Amino acid sequence: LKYPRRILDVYQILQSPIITEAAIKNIADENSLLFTVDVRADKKMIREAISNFFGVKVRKVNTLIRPDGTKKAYIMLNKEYNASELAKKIGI
Amino acid sequence: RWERKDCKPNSLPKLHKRHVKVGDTVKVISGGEKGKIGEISKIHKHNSTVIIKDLNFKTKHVKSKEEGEQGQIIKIEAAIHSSNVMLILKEQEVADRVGHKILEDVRKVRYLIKTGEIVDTPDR
Amino acid sequence: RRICPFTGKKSNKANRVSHSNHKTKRLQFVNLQYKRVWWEAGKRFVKLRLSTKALKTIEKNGLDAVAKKAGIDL
Amino acid sequence: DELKELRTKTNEQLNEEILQLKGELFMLRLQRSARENFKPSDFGRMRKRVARMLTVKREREIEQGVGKRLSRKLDKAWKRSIVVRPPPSL
RNA sequence: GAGUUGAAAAUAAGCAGAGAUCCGGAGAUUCCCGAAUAGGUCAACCUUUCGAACUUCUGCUGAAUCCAUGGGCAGGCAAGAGACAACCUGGCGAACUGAAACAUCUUAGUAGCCAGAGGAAAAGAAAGCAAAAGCGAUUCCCGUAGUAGCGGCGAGCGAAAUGGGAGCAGCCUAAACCGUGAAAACGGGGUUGUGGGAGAGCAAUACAAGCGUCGUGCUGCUAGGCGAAUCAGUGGAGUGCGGAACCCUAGAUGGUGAAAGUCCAGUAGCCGAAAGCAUCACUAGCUUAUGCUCUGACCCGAGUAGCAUGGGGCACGUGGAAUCCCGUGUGAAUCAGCAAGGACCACCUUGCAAGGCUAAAUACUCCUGGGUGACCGAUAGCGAAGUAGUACCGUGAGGGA
RNA sequence: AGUAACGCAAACAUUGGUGAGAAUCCAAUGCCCCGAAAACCUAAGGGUUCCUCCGCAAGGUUCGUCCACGGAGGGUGAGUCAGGGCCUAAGAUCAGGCCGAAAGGCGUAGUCGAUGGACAACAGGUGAAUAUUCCUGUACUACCCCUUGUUGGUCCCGAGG
RNA sequence: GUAGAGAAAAUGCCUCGAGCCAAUGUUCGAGUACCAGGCGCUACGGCGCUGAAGUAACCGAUGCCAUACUCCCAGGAAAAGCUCGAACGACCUUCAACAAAAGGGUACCUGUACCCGAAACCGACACAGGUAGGUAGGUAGAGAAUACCUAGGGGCGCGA
Repeated sequence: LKYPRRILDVYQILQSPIITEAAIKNIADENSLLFTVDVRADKKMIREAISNFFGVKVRKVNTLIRPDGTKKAYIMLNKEYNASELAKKIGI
Repeated sequence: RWERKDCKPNSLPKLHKRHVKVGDTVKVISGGEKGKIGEISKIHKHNSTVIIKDLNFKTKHVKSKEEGEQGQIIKIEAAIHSSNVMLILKEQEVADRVGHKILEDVRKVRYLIKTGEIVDTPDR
Repeated sequence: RRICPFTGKKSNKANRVSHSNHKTKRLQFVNLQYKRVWWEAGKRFVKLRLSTKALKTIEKNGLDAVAKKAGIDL
Repeated sequence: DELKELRTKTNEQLNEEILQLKGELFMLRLQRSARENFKPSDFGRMRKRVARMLTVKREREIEQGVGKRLSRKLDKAWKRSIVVRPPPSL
């Protein structure tokens, strides 16, 4: 059997995007975009929940904790997909 | 103002049982604005107070805008207590108490205890 | 513990008295000594920690009824 | 507004509808973050309806007759394999 | 039965006279830590073969060792762990103090510490008190009584019996004997005291009472419902005052601009439960079971009682020191007996230890639901009427507004 | 009592700017100080003090337009760096085992336990707050797939290191 | 290579190998980078285009070789990773397992700000005190003392 490290309610593993101006800097400059996830999350569970719900090959998943408690995730997509054409569809 | 906040048994506020519904014609019994009829507008169950139309006059001053313009003076009603009002039928002009008649169907309706008509309004 | 499993003999809280009636505590306890007694239902020695009164039972009454009186044999 | 249809639907379409309403709830989180015009009441009855769905599913766990910890092992034995899928509203 | 999405306003959208919000009964979820329990852990995390780990129970396989034991594997809604203010029981157990010092003694078997357990616990059904008269398990209260005593006869400690009340309830088991098995057990019998039981024989049948998933019964509780009777004048406001009326099976209370029988919520009274719990009363049913005569043989709880010692505790400090329980060592008798009646002996009286279980009266408050208060009113009353065991201090125990 | 003091005797001065208000905030020019630091980075600790804007009620031993202060928002990106997914020392906990009024004491296997042993990334740029972490270049680890052979392989055990 | 119960190892015997070891070094990485300068506007805070030489020698490290040698007694951790290997023991077996050769794919949690010879840590203070470790420029000097300075950072939060 292929167990994950922790079973963590995968339709709630992502919470909200970040709409700061530096996030748009990461879109136009990095082909990346910014999500807010819960602390109980992975570079294997978030990375699977982007290539399925969105339909995009994700390059890397750079995560960090934020001292108010919640977790911040810079997800960088592949070169084949612009983050600007996939972020205006959501509302960025 | 902690001396006047709502009491909360099991996180929900204790709501009072009263005798005035919306759309009723109340009379002010004693306090202040004595002896004038009126509809009620908005209801406040925790204070047991009721705001009624076009009688209680509280001329309040409001800073209107954020640009500092026109600063309007708005004349707004306040809360008179629910024990200071009675109900009124427009056929017999007399302020009367309440009563709960159980009619032929299952429903139980209000009743002016001195006259013979029903306070209770249908679905419209 | 300083108890015998067969007969429930424990220590005795019993003061000692000098000539001028001074009393210390002197916890007084039984001679429950190490032995290794033969067992007829297995024809073999068991290693036990027996008080001497319990020794007089297992030689007088036999080890079977004493060990079933305590409840334990293995 | 009575939800009479939930005790009519079988367990597979029940569970698939749970996953669809959770996905629509995540779309309501994206539309709430996007500041597009949204209904917060739908954000209420979405999760509030998934509560109804899991009460009916858990009653169906009850009338077979199994333990609470067997429902823990069965439920967590199911939650480990949920491939994410977007809702059919496109 | 009419508005709601807590405090807590505002804003955006809802939910609702095919009955929302809310209340009550029974259920569901309950991330992570914490008995914490898959393993580790620096609690609320990490690693995961996603696991009730360990002990106990059941089942299989069954080491040194033949039977065993240990181990391993498995099952299991799976019994225990952990928490609990005070009371209760069991064990360790002081010292300051009092004696005008202090060691015997007291404080004190109190505090404290550990363990356990219930709404009560312990004890409890006479090997008992008593005195020639009598009582009939245990517990608690008043009393005897500050008496008899005990005590460097100092300081102090201090019963018990007779009497009066609360509450009452008594039952299972071993042995002698029959039957099955190598014992060990099992099934019948018997469990009592101015003695029974076993063995042998004769009679004789049903009155009364005890226990109880199960469901109809009753009241009570956890939501509630109806519920009597007035206006007007007065300096902000009237419930107060003055004038006119009424209710009362309701004049308890709280509020309402201001103090209320007639304004509201209510109250007196009458009602009301789908669901759960509790109270006693039914029920298929299990049970208790009887009387006489002969028979001193057989039995009536053994390393036990007693004794020599070392003690402890009974108010009794080793004293004439009995009763009760233990440490070492010795070590009985079965009813024609044994133990107690304050060393001990003789007679009489009383009871039958060395096997267990029991409700009530009883002690207390972390509390809960009612009713009160010659109790407080922000230096008071709980430490705490707001963030209260909070800010703050300490490494921590802890202190603390 | 409006008294001592205002926390080294490195030392500031002027011109402009901002404002209602400037010895103190900013900018420039000189002057002066540390320079095995009074420089830069990381271990510990602290916990948001870091950055933009706003404010000057309290704090700053003066003032203040400034602030490690108050309010709102943001910021900490790792296969390679440091720990864990590896290992053990001191030490701790110790299954069974011995002991002990209780609690627990001793002690073996085992398991934790870095201050050590093992293991793979450097240079330039970006940037109000991040850089061996983000971008670009060249690399290196640990597994899978793609081609040749092998029927045995993994772990425990024996040894070198 | 053998020999003994002897797979590896260890010990004993025999044989082949004159070289070996490691900092440093040349090239690629690596220049259509960086860089002095000039060229055009200032929100005058900087951006924009172009770009020369980029070598040699003397000193010389407390850094490497280097757990390299010499000397001494006071005699200098453990286990895993790694490498080699028979029997015994548990499991899986053929397109399964093992060992490589190029080429692609994949990349586990926590810490990452800021102060850290301190105004933010510890001394109740924005306290003349304390705090492990790393980098060690020039001149005069034996020197990490000292005196003055580059980089970088300040003028010590009352003044007259």
